Amino acid sequence: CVADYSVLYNSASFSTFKCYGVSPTKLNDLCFTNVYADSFVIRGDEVRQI
Amino acid sequence: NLKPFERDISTEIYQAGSKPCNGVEGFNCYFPLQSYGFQPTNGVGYQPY
Repeated sequence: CVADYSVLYNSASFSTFKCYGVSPTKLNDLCFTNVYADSFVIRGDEVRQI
Repeated sequence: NLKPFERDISTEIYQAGSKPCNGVEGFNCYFPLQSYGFQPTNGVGYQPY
């Protein structure tokens, strides 16, 4: 599938958006064999532990 | 990226998204200089050279 990370990242609703292998601007053209989204609920105090 | 032997004193705010940042702070814009936390408890490689 084709992943529009520019629609995703420039949204205002995220209180945290942080990336570790890449600067986020690469995602618009960089390619991968698969992607996993791992999704869950925690306290706002604990978002740092992720 | 800067050219060979260019120097850059600029302190004006960087923009990291499609939306403007006509001000001092934001979610997608930043002050462009960051300090080194040079503590003596740092391991080698994280020490000042």
